[PDB]
Amino acid sequence: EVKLEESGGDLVKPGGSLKLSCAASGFTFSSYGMSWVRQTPDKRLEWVATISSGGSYTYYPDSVKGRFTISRDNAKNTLYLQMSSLKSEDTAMYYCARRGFYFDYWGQGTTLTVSSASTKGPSVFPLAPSSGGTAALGCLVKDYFPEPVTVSWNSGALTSGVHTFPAVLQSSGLYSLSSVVTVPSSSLGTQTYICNVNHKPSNTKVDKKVEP
Amino acid sequence: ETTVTQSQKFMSTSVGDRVSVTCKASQNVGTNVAWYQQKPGQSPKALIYSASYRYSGVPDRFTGSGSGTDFTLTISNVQSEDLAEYFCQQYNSYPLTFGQGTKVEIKRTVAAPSVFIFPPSDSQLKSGTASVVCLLNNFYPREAKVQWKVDNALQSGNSQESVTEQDSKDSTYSLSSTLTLSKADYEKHKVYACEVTHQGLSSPVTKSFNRGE
Repeated sequence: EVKLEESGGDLVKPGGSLKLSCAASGFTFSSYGMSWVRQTPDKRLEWVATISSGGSYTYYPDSVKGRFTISRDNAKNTLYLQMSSLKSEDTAMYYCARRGFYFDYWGQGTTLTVSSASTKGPSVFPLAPSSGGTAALGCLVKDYFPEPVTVSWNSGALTSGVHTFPAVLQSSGLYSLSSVVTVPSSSLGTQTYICNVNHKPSNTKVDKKVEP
Repeated sequence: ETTVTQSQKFMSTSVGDRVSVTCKASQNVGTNVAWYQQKPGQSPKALIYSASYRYSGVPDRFTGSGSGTDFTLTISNVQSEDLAEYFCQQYNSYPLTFGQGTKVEIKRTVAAPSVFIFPPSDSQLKSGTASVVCLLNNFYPREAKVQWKVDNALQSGNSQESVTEQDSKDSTYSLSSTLTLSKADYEKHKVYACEVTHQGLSSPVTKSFNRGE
């Protein structure tokens, strides 16, 4: 019943600033310390800030001291991370976490990309399907920046047999990936298959119906 | 600053067996060590605190041991759903620090890939590029050879492979190989073939199409 939901991640220029938010629910927020932990592209985890339950004590590692400020609003049940003087090494997925020493609940994460490059939304192309039984179909999600994109099928209702591949960085400096699913081949003419692509940094949403 | 080190980048086990993951702190941390499980595409989930305590809802098959500097996470009765990265973390002092993670991998029986090929969509060619996608679905083990032939000419350098993590339910991999051509090069040839070699196949399987048909 404990939930932590982060928001605010974006692409930001080197030297810029960004404020992340974390909305807590399902526990007495004011009775716990709260923390932020980030995960870099190499998948290492780095603790970056802790605040006491009442907000009076805060703790930071040397890598972010004076650039990052953790704060909370107990009336609103929200935690914040104010980030400034952003550096290339700050690029990461940032996790809201409950408690100040070990972390018994984690949020879903919000992503920061520190970059002077421009954001670009993806182009989405069908991967058309079609003995028988099992057909394969999917979507090619091409030429976006930065990561990540999220891909669902039929607005999250089709999950069985879905494989969304890791993005690959192309020479153009843009990312590409495919998402595929295997379905019963007998349903292709009646059952509808739509891939839903969300690229938050460019505020682009694309739904592609994939037809035989 | 107190560090924690995980020397095993990977650990492999089979369903029903056990696996142990080590974690070494650079100085005495008492029992102030936690373990986390991170399944593909998910945030970390808490498993163990104070070296050996299990949260409510964590099965008893997850155990932790150690005090001082040497800590061990042991997963007994391993399930396919345990495919994940496992991290230790010390909290005897700030700064709080994490190990680099150990990926627990699941051995299973051989499963041949199901192979599919997808021509470039008409939508895509309109912009001067052609992506041809070959899909290898639900196979094990990871080793797989994919060869692109264009009018029987072997391609090399102009394709990229991406692989999923082992599936939480059946422990298989899936892989995409994407051949990227200029539209002008794509229109210069007819037969596009993806050939797949794998332990589960008696001999290589080929999926192909003729551009324009």
